[PDB]
Amino acid sequence: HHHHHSSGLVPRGSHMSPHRPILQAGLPANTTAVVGSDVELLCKVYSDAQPHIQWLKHIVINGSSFGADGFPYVQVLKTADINSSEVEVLYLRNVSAEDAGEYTCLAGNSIGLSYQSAWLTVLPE
Amino acid sequence: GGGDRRKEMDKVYRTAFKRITSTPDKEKRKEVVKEATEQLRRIAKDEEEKKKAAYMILFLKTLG
Repeated sequence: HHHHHSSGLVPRGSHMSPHRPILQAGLPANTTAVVGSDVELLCKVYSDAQPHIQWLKHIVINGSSFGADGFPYVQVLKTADINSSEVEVLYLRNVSAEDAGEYTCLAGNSIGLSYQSAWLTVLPE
Repeated sequence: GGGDRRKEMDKVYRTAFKRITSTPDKEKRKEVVKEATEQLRRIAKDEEEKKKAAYMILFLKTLG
């Protein structure tokens, strides 16, 4: 087997190669909200190399989140140059029916780009 | 097929990501994005790679 001092991520500047960012499973999570309330989506990004954060919202046109060609309608909400030592947050204040749909968190470094998604459901009051 | 496609798409990302984060000249960044866009749409065949191509272009386009 393999015996090392740490089973965590490879330290920055080590003989081990760096990897693409790792997004923790379950974040963002599918949340449900009532109109007018505030919603916060999380995204825990692990990375040795510097990653850039990006939040998108999937846009629906004619009942479809994809174009006639097949590329997704997405809207850039937030970007960041470095990941946090805590967590990444997307603040959705005073949510309405139009805020519902698919939200995607993205983190990419010198190696790759990783992305996870979640669905926000908005119910009436 | 699909495996060789995603490997080719990763090479385009790393090559583009290295240039955007290196020079701050917005004109040179737009040229690498344009170049990365043309190669990425040619490799993409199914919906998983098309969404992945769209995601990477916007990631590099909005890179600080």
